[PDB]
Amino acid sequence: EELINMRRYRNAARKLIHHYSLNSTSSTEYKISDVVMTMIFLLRSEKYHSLFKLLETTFDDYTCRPQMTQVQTDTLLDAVRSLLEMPSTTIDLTTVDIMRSSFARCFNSPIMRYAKIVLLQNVALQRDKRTTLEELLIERGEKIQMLQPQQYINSGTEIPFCDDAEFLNRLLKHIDPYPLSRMYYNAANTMFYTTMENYAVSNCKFNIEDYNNIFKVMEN
Amino acid sequence: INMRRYRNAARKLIHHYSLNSTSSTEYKISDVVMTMIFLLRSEKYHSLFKLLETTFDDYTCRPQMTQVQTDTLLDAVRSLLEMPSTTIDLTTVDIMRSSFARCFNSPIMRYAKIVLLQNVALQRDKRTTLEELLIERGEKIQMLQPQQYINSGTEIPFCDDAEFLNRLLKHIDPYPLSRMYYNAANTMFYTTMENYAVSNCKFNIEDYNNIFKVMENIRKHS
Amino acid sequence: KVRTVTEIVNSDEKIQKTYELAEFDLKNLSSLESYETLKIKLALSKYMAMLSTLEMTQPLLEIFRNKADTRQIAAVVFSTLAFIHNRFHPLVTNFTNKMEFVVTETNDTSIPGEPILFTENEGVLLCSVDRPSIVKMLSREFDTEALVDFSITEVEATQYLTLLLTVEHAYLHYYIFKNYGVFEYCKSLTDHSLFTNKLRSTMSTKTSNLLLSKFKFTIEDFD
Amino acid sequence: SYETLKIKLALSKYMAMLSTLEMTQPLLEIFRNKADTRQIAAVVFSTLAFIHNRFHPLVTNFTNKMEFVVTETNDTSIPGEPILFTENEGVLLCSVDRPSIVKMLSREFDTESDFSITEVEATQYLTLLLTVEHAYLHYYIFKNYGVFEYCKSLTDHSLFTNKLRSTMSTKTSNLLLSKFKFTIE
Repeated sequence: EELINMRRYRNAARKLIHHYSLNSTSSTEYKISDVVMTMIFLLRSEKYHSLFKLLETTFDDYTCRPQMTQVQTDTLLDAVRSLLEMPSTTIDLTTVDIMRSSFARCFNSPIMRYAKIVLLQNVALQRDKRTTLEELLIERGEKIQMLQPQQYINSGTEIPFCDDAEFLNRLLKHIDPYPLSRMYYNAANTMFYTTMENYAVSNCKFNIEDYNNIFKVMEN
Repeated sequence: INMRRYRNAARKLIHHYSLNSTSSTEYKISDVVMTMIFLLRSEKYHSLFKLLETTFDDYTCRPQMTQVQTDTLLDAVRSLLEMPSTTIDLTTVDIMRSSFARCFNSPIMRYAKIVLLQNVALQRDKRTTLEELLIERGEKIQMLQPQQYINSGTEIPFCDDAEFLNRLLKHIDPYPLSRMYYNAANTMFYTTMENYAVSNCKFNIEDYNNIFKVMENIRKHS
Repeated sequence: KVRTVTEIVNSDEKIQKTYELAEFDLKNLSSLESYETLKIKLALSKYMAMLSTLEMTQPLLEIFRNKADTRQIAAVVFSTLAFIHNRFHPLVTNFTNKMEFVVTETNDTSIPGEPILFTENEGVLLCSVDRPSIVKMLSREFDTEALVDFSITEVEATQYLTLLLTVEHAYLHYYIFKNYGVFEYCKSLTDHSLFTNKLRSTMSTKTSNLLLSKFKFTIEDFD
Repeated sequence: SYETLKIKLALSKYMAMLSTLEMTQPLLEIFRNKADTRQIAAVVFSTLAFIHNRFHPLVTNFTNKMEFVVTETNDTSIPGEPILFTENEGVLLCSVDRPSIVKMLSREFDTESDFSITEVEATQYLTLLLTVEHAYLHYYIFKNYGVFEYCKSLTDHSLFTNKLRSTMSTKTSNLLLSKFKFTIE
């Protein structure tokens, strides 16, 4: 193209194309327009238009690619050599497949995407008012594996049988005679209310009788 | 050669860049390439293609074009977009061109380096902020009387039959309303602020974020 | 209604106490999504209800895009303001005689930022709005939904919704001004941060509408 | 009674775990914090060890091994026991609902050299130990009975309290839990 000053543009194109052999890299730098310019150069000439039209499959995997005559194939390596400088090295379908893999290492969709918002769903529970924890266990327990465990305080083996009666003495002389009953009452109240609030959150219902039996301790 | 498919793909790119489509994951390089190929093989669009080619800073030389040409080009653009229903400033398109120049000069690799920046392109601005803005505003506002008002049974219209409303309720029922907010509103608001790039007001997210700490307060007060 | 008793083995002495179901069903109701969906659905329904008395002129976007008249535009604005006010409080109104208002035509006349602008002098309360910017805002959607007897279009219902959030945002500044005069108002609208940092007094039985509690972005560039 | 004397004495000796050695005590409710798990994990672990060497007289050389996690959120909610424990191929694992512990301590309480004491403190310590007992029971049953029946007991804690008590009330006796009874109606 008049505007496209093709000589320099082809030169750059080859300067890239070489890197589709690991023998070369684009000075560790590349521009999209470089690729575009290469494709343009391919589409300016029939010998290279053939290869260009082959390479669409390299992202559209399922594209048809048929067989070719021995000469029809060697034509492509002839065009490759004509592009290339010092083509006296190995020229082969091995290099061609290296090129295909190099396109699959060039087109990896390095995203651009500009900018977008991000939203959240804070909470959710389902309408089945008497759903049960049991199935909910199935989801919950996955977090054992999903989430990182946290290391114990490796203080070394011990148990605190190390509590001789000095502070004890004045503690047991404060020993305030509080009405232990009502503290027990408050404790039980808070403890049950815990689970009541848990169920009222989770939208689940439970056997009060079974909770009673669960609590029960005294026998004989 | 499936020119048709090529176009079908290509469109979305410019569609997004021009106007902030609430679609996503538009990016791919192959799509860009096919876009360029289509433009090359579209004689009528070769003017646009050769303009968009101009992507190099030391040589930034977008040619003069007669208003005639520019209008013809915008017609072409709109038609191909199948959206004559509005027209957008050529300046927006040139800003997107500068964005594409960014992309070109950026050898972004496997890492999804989303640019995320709002477009910085613009020419001959002065740096400005709310100070300059306020100072400007007063005269430009006070120089004009408000147009008009008249009463039209103004006072406190009120609700009507709940079942009448339940009709519309049921109509509304199925839709992804929980998502609708992102699906237009928020994206459009946030993208609207290119007005700051207009006359180079340095937009800062650093207060736009305020929404976030704002929203806590309802949960604080249960 | 549920009685309970607690006892200690050493004594017959026992504590008796009762508790009431109601709060618990209340809580689960409030934790159930559909119940929550009722709120916003009712909001939109009631708003459209009020509009039903209006000379609605359903093609809302093009009505706003007309430019040939401003009476309808002004009336829509005002009515929306009243709607928000009566939302926030059950029993409110504004003096109705006249509030002659403005149309904003170009960026040079427009604030980049809050498109709805408020000013007052000599008792002349006045407001202004950039139709151009509002139109451009309305003009663009691309809901693919690929995310995870009145013929009211689902799509246009989007625009029907979207304005409300902006208008509410304005309402905030209006309230702040009306309670604290020019200086505090302008200082606050220098940087929206201050709003809630001041006005905990907003506390009320009904809430703002932005319940989907994230609106965030990549933290890169947060330099 | 002499029984109440013994009970309060037991609590008092647990007040050795209270103000335990090396333990920084910025609060008795440091669940208020979120930055450092270590202290909460430490108190939990130490309580387990104390209870274990109460319930048996001899294994002072308690194991030094554990992993822990802090449950914080409804989607991680575990209604029932706020704290959870397993052993996993010789690996002790545990999990804690800090929010639930916080709310439990939070709930207001009825009423009807120098030093001082306050009943609310004992209230907290009591509630702690009581809640720990339930987990200790499920731990104990699992510790010899297989996963199958263990999870059965998790689905219904009543079962084990109904059946496999062959360690009779004689063994139970140091479990001051039995001193308390309740009914809901």
